Amino acid sequence: QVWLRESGPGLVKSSETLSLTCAVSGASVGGNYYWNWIRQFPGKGLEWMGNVHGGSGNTEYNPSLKGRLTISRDTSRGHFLLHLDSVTAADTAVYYCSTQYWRHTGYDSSFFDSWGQGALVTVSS
Amino acid sequence: QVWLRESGPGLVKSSETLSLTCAVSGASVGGNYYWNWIRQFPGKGLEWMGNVHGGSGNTEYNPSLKGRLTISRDTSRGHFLLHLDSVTAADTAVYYCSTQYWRHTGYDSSFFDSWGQGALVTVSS
Amino acid sequence: AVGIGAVFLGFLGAAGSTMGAASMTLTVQARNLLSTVWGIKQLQARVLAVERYLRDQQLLGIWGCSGKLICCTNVPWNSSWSNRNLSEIWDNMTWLQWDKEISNYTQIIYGLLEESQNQQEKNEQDLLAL
Amino acid sequence: AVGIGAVFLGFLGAAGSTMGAASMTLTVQARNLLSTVWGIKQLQARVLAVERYLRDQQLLGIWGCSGKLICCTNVPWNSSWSNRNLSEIWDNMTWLQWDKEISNYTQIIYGLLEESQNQQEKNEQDLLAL
Amino acid sequence: AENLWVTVYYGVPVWKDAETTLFCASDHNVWATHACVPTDPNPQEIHLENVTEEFNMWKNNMVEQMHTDIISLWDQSLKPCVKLTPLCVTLQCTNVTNNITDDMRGELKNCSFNMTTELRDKKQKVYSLFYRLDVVQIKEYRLINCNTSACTQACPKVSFEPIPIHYCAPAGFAILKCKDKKFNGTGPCPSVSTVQCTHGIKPVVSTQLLLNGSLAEEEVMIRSENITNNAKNILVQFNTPVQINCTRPNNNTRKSIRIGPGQAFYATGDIIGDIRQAHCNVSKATWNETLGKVVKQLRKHFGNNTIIRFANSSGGDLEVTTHSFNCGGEFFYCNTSGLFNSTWISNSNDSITLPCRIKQIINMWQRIGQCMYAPPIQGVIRCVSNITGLILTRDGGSTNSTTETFRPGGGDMRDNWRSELYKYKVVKIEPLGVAPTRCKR
Amino acid sequence: IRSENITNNAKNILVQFNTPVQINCTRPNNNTRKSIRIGPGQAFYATG
Ligand SMILES: *[C@@H]1O[C@H](CO)[C@@H](O[C@@H]2O[C@H](CO)[C@@H](O[C@@H]3O[C@H](CO)[C@@H](O)[C@H](O[C@H]4O[C@H](CO)[C@@H](O)[C@H](O)[C@@H]4O[C@H]4O[C@H](CO)[C@@H](O)[C@H](O)[C@@H]4O)[C@@H]3O)[C@H](O)[C@H]2NC(C)=O)[C@H](O)[C@H]1NC(C)=O
Ligand SMILES: *[C@@H]1O[C@H](CO)[C@@H](O[C@@H]2O[C@H](CO)[C@@H](O)[C@H](O)[C@H]2NC(C)=O)[C@H](O)[C@H]1NC(C)=O
Ligand SMILES: *[C@@H]1O[C@H](CO)[C@@H](O[C@@H]2O[C@H](CO)[C@@H](O)[C@H](O)[C@H]2NC(C)=O)[C@H](O)[C@H]1NC(C)=O
Ligand SMILES: *[C@@H]1O[C@H](CO)[C@@H](O[C@@H]2O[C@H](CO)[C@@H](O)[C@H](O)[C@H]2NC(C)=O)[C@H](O)[C@H]1NC(C)=O
Ligand SMILES: *[C@@H]1O[C@H](CO)[C@@H](O[C@@H]2O[C@H](CO)[C@@H](O)[C@H](O)[C@H]2NC(C)=O)[C@H](O)[C@H]1NC(C)=O
Ligand SMILES: *[C@@H]1O[C@H](CO)[C@@H](O[C@@H]2O[C@H](CO)[C@@H](O)[C@H](O)[C@H]2NC(C)=O)[C@H](O)[C@H]1NC(C)=O
Ligand SMILES: *[C@@H]1O[C@H](CO)[C@@H](O[C@@H]2O[C@H](CO)[C@@H](O)[C@H](O)[C@H]2NC(C)=O)[C@H](O)[C@H]1NC(C)=O
Ligand SMILES: *[C@@H]1O[C@H](CO)[C@@H](O[C@@H]2O[C@H](CO)[C@@H](O)[C@H](O)[C@H]2NC(C)=O)[C@H](O)[C@H]1NC(C)=O
Ligand SMILES: *[C@@H]1O[C@H](CO)[C@@H](O[C@@H]2O[C@H](CO)[C@@H](O)[C@H](O)[C@H]2NC(C)=O)[C@H](O)[C@H]1NC(C)=O
Ligand SMILES: *[C@@H]1O[C@H](CO)[C@@H](O[C@@H]2O[C@H](CO)[C@@H](O)[C@H](O)[C@H]2NC(C)=O)[C@H](O)[C@H]1NC(C)=O
Ligand SMILES: *[C@@H]1O[C@H](CO)[C@@H](O[C@@H]2O[C@H](CO)[C@@H](O)[C@H](O)[C@H]2NC(C)=O)[C@H](O)[C@H]1NC(C)=O
Ligand SMILES: *[C@@H]1O[C@H](CO)[C@@H](O)[C@H](O)[C@H]1NC(C)=O
Ligand SMILES: *[C@@H]1O[C@H](CO)[C@@H](O)[C@H](O)[C@H]1NC(C)=O
Ligand SMILES: *[C@@H]1O[C@H](CO)[C@@H](O)[C@H](O)[C@H]1NC(C)=O
Ligand SMILES: *[C@@H]1O[C@H](CO)[C@@H](O)[C@H](O)[C@H]1NC(C)=O
Ligand SMILES: *[C@@H]1O[C@H](CO)[C@@H](O)[C@H](O)[C@H]1NC(C)=O
Ligand SMILES: *[C@@H]1O[C@H](CO)[C@@H](O)[C@H](O)[C@H]1NC(C)=O
Ligand SMILES: *[C@@H]1O[C@H](CO)[C@@H](O)[C@H](O)[C@H]1NC(C)=O
Repeated sequence: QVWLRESGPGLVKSSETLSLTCAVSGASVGGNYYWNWIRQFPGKGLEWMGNVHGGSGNTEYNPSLKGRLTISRDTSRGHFLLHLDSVTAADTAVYYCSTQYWRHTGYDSSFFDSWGQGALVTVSS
Repeated sequence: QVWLRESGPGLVKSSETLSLTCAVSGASVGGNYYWNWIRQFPGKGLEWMGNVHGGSGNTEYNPSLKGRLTISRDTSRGHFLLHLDSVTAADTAVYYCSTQYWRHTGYDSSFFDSWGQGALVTVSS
Repeated sequence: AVGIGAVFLGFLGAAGSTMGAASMTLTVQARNLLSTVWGIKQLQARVLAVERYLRDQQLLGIWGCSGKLICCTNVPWNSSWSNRNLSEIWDNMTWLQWDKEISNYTQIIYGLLEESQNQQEKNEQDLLAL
Repeated sequence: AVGIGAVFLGFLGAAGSTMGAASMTLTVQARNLLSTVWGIKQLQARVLAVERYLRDQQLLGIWGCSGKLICCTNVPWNSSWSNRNLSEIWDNMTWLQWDKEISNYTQIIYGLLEESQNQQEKNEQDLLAL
Repeated sequence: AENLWVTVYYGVPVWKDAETTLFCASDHNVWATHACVPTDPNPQEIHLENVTEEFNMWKNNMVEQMHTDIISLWDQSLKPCVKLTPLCVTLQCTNVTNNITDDMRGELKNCSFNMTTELRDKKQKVYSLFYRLDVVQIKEYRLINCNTSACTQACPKVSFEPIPIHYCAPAGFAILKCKDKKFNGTGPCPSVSTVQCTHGIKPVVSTQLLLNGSLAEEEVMIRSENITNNAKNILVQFNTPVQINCTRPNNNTRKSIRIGPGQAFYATGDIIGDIRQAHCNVSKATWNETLGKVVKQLRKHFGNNTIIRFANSSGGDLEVTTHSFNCGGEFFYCNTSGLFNSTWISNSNDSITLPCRIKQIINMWQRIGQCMYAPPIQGVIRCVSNITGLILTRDGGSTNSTTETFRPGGGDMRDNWRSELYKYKVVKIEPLGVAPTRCKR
Repeated sequence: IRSENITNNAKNILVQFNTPVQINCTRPNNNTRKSIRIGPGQAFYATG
């Protein structure tokens, strides 16, 4: 089982850069995994923000968050970081880091899903 | 086949140091080859100047040019350089870099000789 | 007689050349070292060829020269083994002659190399301990 | 009973000494590992001796300690495997006792070593890509 | 705090018990040393200090390997030899009654028969001398083995003399030898060495007595898998040998009969002079002293006040009931009844003579369907040998009595090998090892 | 149904059933065996 834990500051001033970390336990960040960053606004639905591939390093971002969202990996420390520039009051939300993958153990195959507890980030001056 | 190309400045002032380069293509400078520097004065016969062994690095110079002629190799860049100090008006000539070697491939042995097009160097203030 | 190049690409073409000239074609010799009345002979030949190569590789690896064709080590050259200069060895002699001359003092060099490699490994471990 | 030196140059002379003392004579043991009713037995013996040595060499090379007799790695020592201190292991025990004590937890360390070596190779390639 | 990491060491001196196949080392023989590797002039032995090993003679695997190799060599040596298929013909036998004593009366038969020749349409009339143990009545007799299987004749050039053999293990394996004296073949041995391989072991084949063996360096040694159980044979090793002199004094004569193209059968022509039985001599005082030592050592395991009886064999085949051996090519079977006949209670130049018989049709190992016809030897034969142990068995042993009776045993030849390979074992090295250390890659 | 070249008549056709068909074979004669010794340790088993 892959365990994901979110961390970062609880408050970020407006127009600053929000930095978040997600630490992975039980699996290697450099493996053939996709790590996805999603957020949920208060009293609203979820909104996928982006994701990164552990092996090649290619990153795919939502068009709405393009130009301000960055996702990076760290295999030596075994965690992946997220940066969001020019955060405004509308960016207050609960952020989650998740991953989905097929495990093909010889004869058998199984779909595995993992999410983190999530971290609440409030943007205000 | 071994290809040799000469290069260097077309004019050198009197009493300066003439520097010439010969680049080798199709063979390794570090192999068991002898690289020879020769010159031809205008309207006169040839005159061998010097040579160097690619492997050991021993250099043999003409007694007349001794004390002012240097020949060096460069395996990483695959070319050999020539330096002549205190060049005078009598040193104007066409310089050539050549190499002769026996190639014993299995049953058959052959003699190969390669010359460069040559570079004209004029010495004058 | 001087100022002539020689290049060889045969199996043992450089056997008659000098040590310096012959030291440029080690790989061509390296390739070939591995590869009812007749089948048993073939099997014995295969087994012997494997055994000799494995012994040579083990001996090379014990000295720390594993995976190298020209590996120089830290053991100094004792003057009692030979007294010639490098000019008269690498440009005036052949590998066969050198082997015929130096076959007497091989095991001592082998043991010294083994001991030096072991000491170097222990020193490296001690340095990495910090 | 204290302040006495012991040195062994036999095949298995250091079998009865402590781990620290016995770790200084690895090469002497390393040398020996390779070398009609009776000929077949000899052939089978030779084949088995070659196979075991090749298996050991492959296992050593997979972990990244190829061509080395002492090689420490990046894998931390899990406290569940053992709880003694270095003073009571390298100066109060023999290799046979240690092997008898640790034989239950051998494969996990091997798998961790292989995975760590693969990750290190991938990281080295990524670093050299730049 | 600890900050320890795994470290790999190659070449660690660690070994484990294992089973493997050993090969020859040795300096016309049935035990072919031609395909056996030469032995080094100076064997190397490395004593291991402060090393105590576990040993068990009764579960050694080298004994089975030695038995299998001995049987294989014996079978191989007999392949290129004459097959005595024509010999299964009706015989006409009479009694040999000239210059015969009162004990050899009727022990020999003068048998005439018809035989083939080199030409396949001609026959010859021949005669021979046979032992009574070889012929069975059908005035007409036939060989005993004819209704079981036809079987070969031993080639007259291969010698049955034992030759020492050393059994050496492959690379990656080691032979551990227990140098501790007074070791009874089971348990922890504290004094140990590693040997290149074993010493010379003569494959001497005999029953009820161990001949030309190895002597204990301290005293008489008694060994048994479970001494409490009476179904396990007891092995006795003497610390000093007892000389025994065996002889066949008949002056035999050998003749050759051509039974085909390049095929000859060796028959006994006639006996020149007197006819007397073969016999063995053993000293009396030496035997009494040896039995005194044996009973003294036996009293340790069976109480210090018991009565120790030595008696005759129980019964069965002639091979197991009698001390059977071969001396100079002739197969002797002898009656060791005057030796194990005495009783011991807790508290000069004469000798014992065993009279005994010779046989020619041999079923060497405990098998059925394969013989070995020993050609006759010419002239008187005599040999001298050592006795260096016994194979005993405790009859009964119930608590109803306060006395112990021991009888000679044998039959199984593995026990002959077990008396020599009791201080050896084979192990395999495991150089790889993992330890905790401080250095980090 | 399998065949290397079904168009050619020289190639056999292999048929594999999806279910088996039971077949019961029997020899009902009560035979007797007798051994005749034809040599040393050699017997021939005839029908008595
Ligand atoms: C325990 O050990 C002792 C000693 O260690 C053993 O006693 C020795 O036994 C050997 C073998 O019997 C004996 O050596 C023989 O001595 C005879 C008398 O000198 C020799 O005649 C005989 O040679 C013949 O046999 C050889 C094959 O073994 C032939 O190669 C040789 O040519 C001889 O054969 C010729 O002669 C015969 C008869 O005329 C003829 O048929 C042949 O065709 C050929 O022409 C052996 O050398 C020793 O002398 C004994 N030692 C002592 C001190 O007596 C004892 O046997 C061992 N115990 C057991 C149970 O094995
Ligand atoms: C075994 O029997 C044979 C044949 O009966 C004996 O050979 C004969 O010996 C007598 C001498 O008494 C000769 O006159 C005959 O000519 C012999 N017969 C042949 C066919 O040669 C032989 O002596 C007997 N041997 C013994 C030990 O009794
Ligand atoms: C060897 O063979 C001969 C014949 O080839 C045997 O002599 C015959 O014996 C039978 C007895 O069954 C008689 O009926 C014949 O009349 C005999 N023939 C002759 C020509 O005498 C002889 O007995 C055989 N020898 C032995 C020892 O059995
Ligand atoms: C019977 O035993 C005696 C004594 O144990 C043996 O004689 C010894 O033989 C060895 C041969 O290596 C000599 O080194 C000893 O010196 C001998 N001892 C004496 C007291 O002389 C004799 O060899 C044995 N017999 C056989 C056939 O092995
Ligand atoms: C040695 O032999 C004795 C005698 O057989 C063994 O003791 C017997 O063990 C069996 C096993 O259940 C019992 O049924 C018998 O009643 C026992 N008999 C006596 C007299 O004790 C003994 O176990 C054997 N030793 C070993 C180590 O196996
Ligand atoms: C075994 O012992 C007996 C005596 O019990 C020996 O018999 C004597 O042998 C000699 C031979 O030199 C004769 O001179 C005597 O006449 C024999 N005496 C008797 C009473 O028979 C016999 O020789 C011994 N055999 C061996 C092989 O030692
Ligand atoms: C067995 O034979 C040996 C040798 O034939 C006997 O030893 C000889 O004994 C006589 C009589 O005491 C001595 O004169 C000789 O010097 C001895 N020879 C040797 C080489 O020791 C031995 O006594 C015989 N044993 C028996 C029981 O008969
Ligand atoms: C051990 O000794 C006993 C008695 O001394 C032997 O028993 C004799 O056996 C023979 C058969 O060969 C009989 O004819 C005798 O009548 C028996 N004697 C008695 C008193 O009954 C026994 O045979 C001997 N053992 C061996 C193996 O020979
Ligand atoms: C082994 O030797 C003993 C001792 O002589 C034999 O016992 C004798 O056997 C005969 C029968 O052949 C009896 O007449 C004697 O009375 C027995 N002697 C004693 C003292 O009882 C024994 O028979 C021999 N073994 C064999 C198989 O014959
Ligand atoms: C299957 O078999 C048919 C019949 O033989 C093959 O067709 C023949 O091919 C040969 C080859 O030249 C011709 O000569 C015949 O005239 C053909 N006969 C017919 C009826 O077409 C066909 O080629 C075979 N299939 C394969 C794949 O080889
Ligand atoms: C095969 O089928 C036949 C019937 O067609 C069987 O014949 C019968 O066998 C039984 C045996 O129990 C007899 O009682 C009947 O009288 C037989 N009838 C006839 C008409 O022969 C035959 O037994 C079968 N055999 C097998 C091996 O199944
Ligand atoms: C001998 O070994 C034992 C344990 O195997 C050890 O306790 C003892 O100290 C050793 N002897 C010496 C002199 O080191
Ligand atoms: C031969 O002698 C034995 C023993 O004396 C006897 O049993 C047998 O009947 C004799 N056979 C003859 C005289 O044919
Ligand atoms: C051969 O004959 C003997 C004696 O007649 C007998 O004991 C034996 O059993 C026979 N062999 C077989 C195989 O029956
Ligand atoms: C003798 O054998 C017994 C078998 O139970 C064993 O317990 C004992 O240790 C042995 N003797 C020695 C000195 O090892
Ligand atoms: C046996 O007989 C032969 C032939 O007569 C003779 O040469 C030999 O000496 C005899 N054997 C003995 C021990 O006398
Ligand atoms: C057995 O010993 C007794 C002693 O009581 C003796 O009388 C008898 O003759 C002996 N038997 C043999 C066969 O030696
Ligand atoms: C065959 O005959 C034997 C001998 O009478 C008998 O025991 C057996 O039962 C018969 N077989 C059947 C099938 O009845």
